[PDB]
Amino acid sequence: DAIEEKFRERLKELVVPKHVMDVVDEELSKLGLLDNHSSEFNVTRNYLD
Amino acid sequence: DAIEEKFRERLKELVVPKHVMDVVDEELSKLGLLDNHSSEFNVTRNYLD
Amino acid sequence: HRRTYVGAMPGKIIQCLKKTKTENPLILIDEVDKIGRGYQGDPSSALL
Repeated sequence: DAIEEKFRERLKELVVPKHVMDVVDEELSKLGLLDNHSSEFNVTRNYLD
Repeated sequence: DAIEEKFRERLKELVVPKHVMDVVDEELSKLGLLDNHSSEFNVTRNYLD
Repeated sequence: HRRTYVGAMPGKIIQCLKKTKTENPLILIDEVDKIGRGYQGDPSSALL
């Protein structure tokens, strides 16, 4: 959650659209469901950044 | 089972075809065999959702 | 996608169905004229 929360305070400053809000948040939910080791998770991690 | 139970009351309102009924039933049992923490359990969890 | 590929998520239609919560919405396909008919798999067959 460290990456997620530095990006979350990021998110807290800039006023994201609610569409993009739910997208970043559900992508964050998929980060949480995706295992850390997967290269698929590395792709979504790079995507989140 | 808590997740499957909110799912099953869900299904108790809307009337599913017996086809997809049996499919969700076998997937529900297949979920129930699956570990509470396995990555594939999270996949089938999100899928059953 | 098949759900066997890593990261697969259901096609757009299921998402609209998930959102509108009705069995009988009013889908509005847009801009049929410019659909991409390439070597990479023609969607226009998929629309049929």
